[PDB]
Order: sequence, then C-alpha cells, then structure tokens
Amino acid sequence: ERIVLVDNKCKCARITSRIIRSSEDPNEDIVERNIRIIVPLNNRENISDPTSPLRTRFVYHLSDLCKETCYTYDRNKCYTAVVPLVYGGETKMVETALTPDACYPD
Amino acid sequence: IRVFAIPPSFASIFLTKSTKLTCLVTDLTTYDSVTISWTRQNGEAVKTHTNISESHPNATFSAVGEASICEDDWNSGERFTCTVTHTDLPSPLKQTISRPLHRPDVYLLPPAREQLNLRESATITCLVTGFSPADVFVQWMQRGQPLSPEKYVTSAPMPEPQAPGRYFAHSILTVSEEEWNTGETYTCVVAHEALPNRVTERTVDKSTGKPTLYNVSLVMSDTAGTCY
Amino acid sequence: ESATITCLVTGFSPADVFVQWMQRGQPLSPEKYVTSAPMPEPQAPGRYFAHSILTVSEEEWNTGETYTCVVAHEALPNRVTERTVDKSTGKPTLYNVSLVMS
Ligand SMILES: *[C@@H]1O[C@H](CO)[C@@H](O[C@@H]2O[C@H](CO)[C@@H](O)[C@H](O)[C@H]2NC(C)=O)[C@H](O)[C@H]1NC(C)=O
Ligand SMILES: *[C@@H]1O[C@H](CO)[C@@H](O)[C@H](O)[C@H]1NC(C)=O
Ligand SMILES: *[C@@H]1O[C@H](CO)[C@@H](O)[C@H](O)[C@H]1NC(C)=O
Ligand SMILES: *[C@@H]1O[C@H](CO)[C@@H](O)[C@H](O)[C@H]1NC(C)=O
Repeated sequence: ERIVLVDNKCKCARITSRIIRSSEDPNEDIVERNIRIIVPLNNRENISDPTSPLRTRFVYHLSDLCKETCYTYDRNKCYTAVVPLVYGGETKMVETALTPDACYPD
Repeated sequence: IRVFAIPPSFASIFLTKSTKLTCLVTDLTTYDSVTISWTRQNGEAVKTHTNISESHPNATFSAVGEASICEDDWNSGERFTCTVTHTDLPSPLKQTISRPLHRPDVYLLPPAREQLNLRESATITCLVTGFSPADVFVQWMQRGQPLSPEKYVTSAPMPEPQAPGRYFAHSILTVSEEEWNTGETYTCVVAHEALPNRVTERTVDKSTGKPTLYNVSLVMSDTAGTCY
Repeated sequence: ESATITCLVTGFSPADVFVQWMQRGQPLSPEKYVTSAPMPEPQAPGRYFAHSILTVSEEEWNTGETYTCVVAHEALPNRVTERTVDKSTGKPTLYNVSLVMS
C-alpha cells in the first residue's frame, strides 16, 4: 500500500505517502508521509574527497529531493578519487575505491 | 439575416489534432442546394458546408461552410471570411475574423474533508490561477483513458483581479464520494497554446491529499557509506 | 507570493446566488473576488454550481486571516450560510517523529 514518492540516495530519504484506512469506518482515512532518513553520522563533507571535513549539519529540504551536496554513497554508483603513490620516487596517479564492495568490475 | 464566422480555436485542435471548419450564418429562408464559399483575401480555394442540412424542417436554418484549413494557416495569422449569398439578400455578405503570452498557471485543488464526511458525493476542481491568452480547454482523465463528457464541466475564463491582462478559469467534475475514498487518481489534462508540449497534465488522489501522521524514523547510524 | 481561495457552492435549484467575502468581519472589495455563472450540475441538472476566487497575499494568509465566505440563497433556513478557512481549519495533523540513534 506504500507509494514510495522519493528514494534519493544522496540525501537518504524514503518518503512514503501510504494511505491508512481508519478503523472500520472509511471517510476519515488518514494519510501519512513517512520520511525515513538515514543520516550517515560519519561521511565526510565532500563525500568523494575523503580529506574533507566531517558533516556536522544535514539539510533535508524535502522540496529539492522531491524534484548536489551528496551525503551517502549510492549502492550502484562508485565514488572515487585519484591518489598519489610513491614506490621508488615515481609519483603515479591511480584511481581508488572508496566503496570497494560495490565497485567490482561488472 | 444574422451573419457570423467561427474562427478556428486552438482549444479544439489539441483535443483531436484536427480542424473542423463551418461558418455560421443563421436566420435565412429556404434555399435549395445551398453552396457557400470561404476565401481569405489573398485567394484560398472555395469550399462548401458539410454535414449540415440544406433545408431544415423549421425553415430557419444556417447553411454555410468553411474550407478545411490546416493549423499552420492560423499559426500564420491570415484573415478569413465566409461570403454568403441567398434568396433573401442577393448582395453577398462578408465578415472578417482573425486572431488578435505567458505560461498557463494550472494547479488544481482536492475535495474538502466535509464533502467526504457527508458521504453523498465529491467535487474535484481543476483550478487555473492564470493564463494568456484567454483561449484554453480542460479535459479530465481516469486510469489514462478519457472520461465521459457528462461528468466534467469547464467554465469560461475571467480576468484576474490584480492582473486583468491575465485570465483565469476552472473546471469541475462531480465524482462519487466512495470512489474518491479509494485510491483512484485523476488527471485534469488541460490544453493551452502557450505550452512547450501544448498540453499540461496534473493529477491528484487521496495519497496526494492532506496528511495527518508523520512517523519519520530519521535513523542515525555509524554505518555511513552504504544507503539503508 | 499569493494565495487562492475557492468557495464552492453546490446545490441551489433556484439558480440564484450572491457570494461575498468578509475578512475579519468586514466585507472585502467586490473586485477581489470573481464568481462563476450558475451552470447546471453534472450529476443533477436541477442543481447548479458556482465558485468565488479571492486572490490574497501569501504572507497575509500565513498570518491568522479568516477569509470568511457567505452564500445568499433562499432555501437555506436563515437564507445565508457562512464558511471560513485558515491554517488550522483542517484536521489536527499530529506528528509521530522518531529519532533512532543506534
Ligand atoms: C569535491 O566536490 C566536487 C563537487 O562538489 C567534486 O569535484 C570534482 O568531481 C569530479 C567528479 O568526478 C572530478 O572529476 C573532478 O576532478 C573534481 N574536481 C577536481 C578539482 O578535481 C568532488 O566530489 C570533490 N573534489 C575532489 C577533488 O575530490
Ligand atoms: C505512529 O503512531 C502509531 C499509532 O497510531 C504507532 O503504532 C507507531 O509506532 C508510531 N510511529 C512511530 C513511533 O514511529
Ligand atoms: C508508521 O506508521 C505505520 C502505521 O500506519 C506503521 O505501519 C509503520 O511501520 C510506521 N513506520 C515505521 C518506520 O515503523
Ligand atoms: C507515537 O505516535 C502516535 C502519536 O502520539 C501515538 O498514537 C503512538 O502510540 C506513539 N507511539 C510511540 C512509540 O511513541
């Protein structure tokens, strides 16, 4: 019976405007919008940049996500950044894997 | 011998993607095999009326037609006339009609709570706060298929109080009370000239109505990277 | 920027109605509200309908304004009925917030 209005994965939100029938008598049925949000509490400010500050503030204006300052890594998407590496004095760029679990070659 | 001409209305072409053309010259006596013309001043061809009886039983009829013009002709804005001759007036009678913008404002409102409380019927209205020009058309949808004409009524435009240049209207559908009680969504597809797709569709349902309860869980977890 | 209020009138067989708006108990200017002609109801031709659209500033509607409506018509027991709406005219809309900290 749930109608999942929004499932934005950056600003994790699961607004479900599920209708609930009231008791045995209809015509007073209640409508409820369950904004289930999972604040990460640990993700960095610029989530793709690990060296950025920590998120001490989480704005969830529901108007924007109904229709970006990304917070939570999406399952399918891979967030990564280049890293410097030194082995014998050579500084070689290479891509990283900030979410290795979902970033296997597929 | 009333003489009048019906200009093509863009409201009509959005409904059927076709142009129906017939001039209107009423209150003329009986004429056998009536044949009337339609020639814009720069020389379009002549066409007679169709699907109109040449002599109605009442003897006070209107037998005069318009040539089938494409929508591009009215997009051009050229002039147009029906020239009518009959026994009553040998002198031909000619009348000239032509078309003389802002994004339409189309947001509807749901039924009141007390309407559903009465448990008799319900009223859903496709209010339009403002549009330009005046011409506009409203049609109601259900389950993606057109609704019957008898249910919905469309009101003519009125000038906006603070923006007399802007014009507003409304349409009403008297739907059953119990039908609205269940989750059946409707769309009041309107038709306006000043639109990108030339047609606007907006829908509502009980799920779109006023909510009461909000049990936002707003979970806070150290599990940060993965969503849910 | 603005607020639109529609006063639904439904079911006057005499087909004669005159709507007004009395905001804070005094009638408002006629030009503010515009009413529709009494065309027959779809469900029952004997019945008719009309609206009244009062455009007002959004902030004013957001600050405790009654925006009362009246209907002058014969069949009513006192010949007049009044209705009004504000922020809280609807149902209470209790919240159910939860805040898990696991
Ligand atoms: C900081 O956030 C910005 C976006 O707000 C991002 O910067 C760019 O992200 C794209 C995405 O692939 C990269 O290709 C660019 O190289 C980034 N910019 C620069 C200057 O490198 C990114 O999320 C964050 N920036 C960095 C450097 O990680
Ligand atoms: C919302 O209220 C209902 C009772 O109406 C209750 O069962 C439910 O647990 C509440 N939601 C919460 C606490 O998230
Ligand atoms: C919100 O309330 C409904 C009751 O209608 C309940 O079924 C649902 O589980 C609640 N939300 C959560 C996250 O438990
Ligand atoms: C909270 O939600 C509603 C509103 O007060 C109430 O009916 C319900 O029993 C409450 N439940 C919890 C777990 O707080």
